[PDB]
Amino acid sequence: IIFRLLLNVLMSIIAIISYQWYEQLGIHLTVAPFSLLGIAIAIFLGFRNSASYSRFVEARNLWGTVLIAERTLVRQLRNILPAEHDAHRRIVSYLVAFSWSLKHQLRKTDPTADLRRLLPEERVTEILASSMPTNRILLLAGNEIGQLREAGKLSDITYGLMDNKLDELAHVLGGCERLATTPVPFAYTLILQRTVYLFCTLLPFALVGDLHYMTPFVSVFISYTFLSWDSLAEEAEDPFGTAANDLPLNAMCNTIERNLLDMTGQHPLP
Amino acid sequence: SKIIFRLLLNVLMSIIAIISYQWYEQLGIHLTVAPFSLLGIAIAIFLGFRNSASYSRFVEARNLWGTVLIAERTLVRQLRNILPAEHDAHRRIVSYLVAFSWSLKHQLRKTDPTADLRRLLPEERVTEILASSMPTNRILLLAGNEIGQLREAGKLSDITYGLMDNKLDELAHVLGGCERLATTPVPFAYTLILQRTVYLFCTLLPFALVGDLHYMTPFVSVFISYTFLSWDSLAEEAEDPFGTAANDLPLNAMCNTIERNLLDMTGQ
Amino acid sequence: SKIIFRLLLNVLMSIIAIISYQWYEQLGIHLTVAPFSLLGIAIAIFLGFRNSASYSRFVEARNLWGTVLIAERTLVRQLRNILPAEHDAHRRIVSYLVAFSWSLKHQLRKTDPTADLRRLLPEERVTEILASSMPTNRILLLAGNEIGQLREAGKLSDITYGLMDNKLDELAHVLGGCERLATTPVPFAYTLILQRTVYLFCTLLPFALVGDLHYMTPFVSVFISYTFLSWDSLAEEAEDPFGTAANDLPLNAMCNTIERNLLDMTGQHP
Amino acid sequence: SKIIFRLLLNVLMSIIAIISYQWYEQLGIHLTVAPFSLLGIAIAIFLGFRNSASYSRFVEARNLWGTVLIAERTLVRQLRNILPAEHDAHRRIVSYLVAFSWSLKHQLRKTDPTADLRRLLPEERVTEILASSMPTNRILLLAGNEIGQLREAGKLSDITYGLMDNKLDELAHVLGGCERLATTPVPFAYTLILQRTVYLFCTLLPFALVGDLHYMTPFVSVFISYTFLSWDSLAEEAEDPFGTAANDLPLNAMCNTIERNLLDMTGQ
Amino acid sequence: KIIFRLLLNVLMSIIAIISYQWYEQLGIHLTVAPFSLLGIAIAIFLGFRNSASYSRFVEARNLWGTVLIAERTLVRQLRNILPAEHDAHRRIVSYLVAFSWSLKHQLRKTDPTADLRRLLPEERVTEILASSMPTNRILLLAGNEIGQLREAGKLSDITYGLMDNKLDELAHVLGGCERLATTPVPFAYTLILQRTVYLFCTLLPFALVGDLHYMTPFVSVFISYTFLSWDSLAEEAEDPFGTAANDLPLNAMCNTIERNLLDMTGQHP
Ligand SMILES: [Cl-]
Ligand SMILES: [Cl-]
Ligand SMILES: [Cl-]
Ligand SMILES: [Cl-]
Ligand SMILES: [Cl-]
Ligand SMILES: [Cl-]
Ligand SMILES: [Zn+2]
Ligand SMILES: [Zn+2]
Ligand SMILES: [Zn+2]
Ligand SMILES: [Zn+2]
Ligand SMILES: [Zn+2]
Ligand SMILES: [Zn+2]
Ligand SMILES: [Zn+2]
Ligand SMILES: [Zn+2]
Ligand SMILES: [Zn+2]
Ligand SMILES: [Zn+2]
Ligand SMILES: [Zn+2]
Ligand SMILES: [Zn+2]
Ligand SMILES: [Zn+2]
Ligand SMILES: [Zn+2]
Ligand SMILES: [Zn+2]
Ligand SMILES: [Zn+2]
Repeated sequence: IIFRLLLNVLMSIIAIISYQWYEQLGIHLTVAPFSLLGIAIAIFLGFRNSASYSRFVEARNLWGTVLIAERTLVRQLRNILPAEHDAHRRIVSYLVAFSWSLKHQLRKTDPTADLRRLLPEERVTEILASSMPTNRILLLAGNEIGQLREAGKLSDITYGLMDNKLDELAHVLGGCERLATTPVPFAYTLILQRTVYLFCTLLPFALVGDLHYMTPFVSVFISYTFLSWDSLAEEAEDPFGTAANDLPLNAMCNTIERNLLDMTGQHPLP
Repeated sequence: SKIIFRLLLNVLMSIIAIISYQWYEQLGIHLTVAPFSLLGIAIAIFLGFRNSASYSRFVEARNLWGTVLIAERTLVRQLRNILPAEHDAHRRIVSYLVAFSWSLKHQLRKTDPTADLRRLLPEERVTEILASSMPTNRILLLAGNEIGQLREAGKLSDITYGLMDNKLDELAHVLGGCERLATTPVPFAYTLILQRTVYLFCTLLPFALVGDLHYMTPFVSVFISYTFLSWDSLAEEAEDPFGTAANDLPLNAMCNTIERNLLDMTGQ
Repeated sequence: SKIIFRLLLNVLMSIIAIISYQWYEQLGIHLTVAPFSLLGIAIAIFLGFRNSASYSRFVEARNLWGTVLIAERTLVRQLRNILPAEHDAHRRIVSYLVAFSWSLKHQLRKTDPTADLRRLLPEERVTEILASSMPTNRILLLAGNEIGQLREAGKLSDITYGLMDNKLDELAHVLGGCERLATTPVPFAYTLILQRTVYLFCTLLPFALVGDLHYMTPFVSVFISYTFLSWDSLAEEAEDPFGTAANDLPLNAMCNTIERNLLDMTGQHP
Repeated sequence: SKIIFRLLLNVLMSIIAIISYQWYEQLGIHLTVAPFSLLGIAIAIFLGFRNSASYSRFVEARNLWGTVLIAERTLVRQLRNILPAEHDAHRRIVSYLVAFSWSLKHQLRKTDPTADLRRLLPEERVTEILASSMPTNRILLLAGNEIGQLREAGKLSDITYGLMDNKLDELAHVLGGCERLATTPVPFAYTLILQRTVYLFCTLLPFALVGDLHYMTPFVSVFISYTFLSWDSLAEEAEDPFGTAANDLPLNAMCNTIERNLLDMTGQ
Repeated sequence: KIIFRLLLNVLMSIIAIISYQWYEQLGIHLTVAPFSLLGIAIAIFLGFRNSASYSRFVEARNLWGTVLIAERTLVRQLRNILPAEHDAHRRIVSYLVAFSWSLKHQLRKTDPTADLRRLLPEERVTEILASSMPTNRILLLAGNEIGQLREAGKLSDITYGLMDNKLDELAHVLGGCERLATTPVPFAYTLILQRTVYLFCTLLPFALVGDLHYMTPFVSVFISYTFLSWDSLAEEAEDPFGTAANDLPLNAMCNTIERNLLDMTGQHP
């Protein structure tokens, strides 16, 4: 980031001394039209940055749903079938594996470490077999439910109550998948990314005729404004991906595991 | 790149502007940058709001197609958990659900669904479906039959029937949504007026920029016009989300992803 | 397009501006561009927000009308799947559902339903409907008794009676949605302040632009007029979306579509 | 219209500016338009956003009332379809539903409900309802009694008791909605700060404009002041949409339509 | 708070008035035109960023709305479905009310053991406190009262679910506030805009001084107030659960919820 700040000082220091030689040549740059170009570029940046934040908000929200759906899915099992702790333990395995599996999915990293830690090596094979493991896990979770229904422990009515929670989970898998694959640029945020770049360097060549030796000091401030806002938006265009923060996605998979363990009394120590 | 016509009609409107600056004061015409800043800022505000509407629309498209994937996934899944016996009923419903996705992509693209419909369904059904003045919506009706019969046959209760019915509702809203998108363009008025005044402005600009820049006019009267046109194209770039080229939604891609996800779920 | 009345009343105002510029420094009226530059930008900002708030009402109007097709489509579908036999009820229900679309088009346009209502229904009904304070609400109450009877008859169970009820809810939300949009104008004075102010700014702008551009004034003032004036009517056409203008919602097309859809092959299904 | 009380202050501020312009160098006060351009623009951006946030509150108000009408009609229609016999329950319920609408109107407007409540309810109820510090919550609670009775009568199944329960939910959210809107004002800073800045900016402006415009200052300076002052009172009017102003919500109108609607549905 | 900032700006104006004498004899110009540009840009960005903070504050205030609505109707469902079972009434209302109070605490990073022991037996208070999310646990315990009523045939699976859903709704509120709290907006939306509005505000006098001479301090302090007000109006609404006076009144909100849930269950506050 700081690289484009200092190509500017160079461009200013150039524009100061090279301001001499088009004295005789008749090619001038006022500030009046660059101020127009700038006020424009800043409107578009403000609108664009706005869409990026909205993209980030949807990711935060989607993940919060994982926590809620999983918490209330486990709560329904305890409230409805308070005895079936072998089932409780199994379903809580699948939910926790889904969180971890999804975080690994959006990050394009390996899930095998977290999966074997959580599920039997038949299942870990069936899940790593599938092209859609996160979906696969939800399918397996759904079996432990539908089985308690064959077994008669769940009625169609109380089966339905829990199924709606696997729905909430399924909309999240799709929800994040769509956020991740979709480039909100369509590589067209590479247009704005560069138009800001051009304007930001042509700026001293228009500012120098007003500010003399001040040109670098003011031409970098305007640049650090315009470049921050752009890169701060390009960041939130990809909120799971490589250009993102992992502390929340990891603290989130950790909280849900902690919450699900505490909810089935595997914590505290006996 | 119908854009790169007025990008270089500009350089030619910058040179008509340079060599005919001389005559200006004698004709009594002056072009100052001050009102073109006013105009351009008012255009740029309007362009900004208008792009926003267009992006919201593209998003809404990407979203609806996203829901086909969710609703059909969970619908297969519900069928597995609730009737794990009935793989006859599984492969039937899965083929309608796959057919729906493909029949919708065609309809939105105005292409012929008969190929895929026959790959996926018995000729009886392909006939039934294509008879309809609304075949995608019909495919849904046929999928709901397999569900309904299963209920008639006692295998689904009213409750579990309801659980799967709501998945056909989600799909039924995806159809209405795409139909509405493919037929309600952002009023031709919004797109015609803006596209007009952005053009008129971008070509009167070098006449007003010349007093301040002398020969520097093209290298800047273009850089300004690219910014105001790139932004008006990018809005027309996303007003056809169901097209078959460039930035338009990869409906063919998505349709496969659906078919693969859905066979993966049923061991095929 | 009474816009072109004033697009030219402005040319006659640019003209008054030019044949009074050479009594200027005599009458002592210094008049510059930079405060009208402020006035323009302030108006554009408020025109930008106002026009966006209009498109939203239009968008919402369009969406509600979409919901009619969806709710009515799957309402038919549920009858064809749950009571596939009862085609005498199928037709009774479809008849009402299409009365709804036409009736609501009339309600929102303030035209006489009686034509359409008779084309579609028995006359004992056409009277009872036209008898009612809210007719569209009454059509909806008749569609309910159709469902309600089938439930009493025992053909529909409580569950599957409920499944269809929700769809009449979906439609009662579309009713109130369009009343709210129609009977609620954009709060008053929003139009008077924002429409008074843009005319006035359009006809004073040449008086202060003439000093800078000289003759170019009618060209540049009419340009700025077409920009600020088309945008103010564009926002006004959208305020009323159930209107009869060409930019309004095509409600007769939409009701036809609904009708062709619910009678795909004369209400006949696979 | 204390805007016109404010607008004339500006025109006397303008004559003041004109007469006291000459002694400017004699005092050393240079005032250009350019920094007021920056400032005034910034005010417009903030006003734009601020005003926008208000129209939201107003719209949300409107929609909550919109749902009262929807929720109460379908609650009535569900009774006329599930229990077309039991008219004793229809009267008791429609009376309770229409009481709710009126109890809420009076609640939001801070007015005595006892007129409309007595007019629609028995006296053992009206005393116990006004007894409550939450009378509209109480009406809803009594409205659920009738439903729950019918279910314990066996005239409603749990399933059809369910279907109607969900409209009481719908109405219970409308309560909370309006209650939240009325108590929660937009942070008492958005309307306070911006009214200061607009007011003060309007006053100083002719002192920056007069150097340029001279005797013209009153005209240009009172125009610019009108634009800003008007766009600022719009957002003030919407701050409380449940008031009595001509530009607030017609709640008396709204509540009669609800009472005619539910009465025409019951043949009364 | 920002009243020192205004003052420091005056000093910077006064510094700039005295220091204008050495200007071109030190090699500098400063036009107003470039700062109108940068200044407008900052206003646009502040305009959007402010808009995002109002949204968080609206949603915080909104989620707390749903706490009341959900609990009021979970109570109404009990009364109307099981009017007899008034022991279930009191016990459920005690967890629902304790849920509110613990959520207030959770958000505020303060200790609920007081409010908890007021409301619930100690077997519960210890059980609740052992949890890494006591509000979750409280929901679990209010879930059993509903659940055991279903095992005793007093609630069918249908009417159980009716009330279960309100429990689900509350769980959404909980996850929602937890999400509004643990996620601040990208912290860059502060260091960027706070630096930039500050830096712009203390150099504006240096550039206005040519145009306005002595007039520089007033105009410069007006423009600085307008930018600095609109800046911090977004900082307040960034922790809407905090204890600042503009933050949400969670204690009043929490009482209205108790008052509401008692007024429904015969007992009088
Ligand atoms: Cl366990
Ligand atoms: Cl357990
Ligand atoms: Cl199969
Ligand atoms: Cl009656
Ligand atoms: Cl609720
Ligand atoms: Cl009746
Ligand atoms: Zn949920
Ligand atoms: Zn357990
Ligand atoms: Zn733990
Ligand atoms: Zn779903
Ligand atoms: Zn199978
Ligand atoms: Zn295309
Ligand atoms: Zn639907
Ligand atoms: Zn039929
Ligand atoms: Zn409803
Ligand atoms: Zn001239
Ligand atoms: Zn002339
Ligand atoms: Zn009746
Ligand atoms: Zn009687
Ligand atoms: Zn009284
Ligand atoms: Zn609720
Ligand atoms: Zn009780």
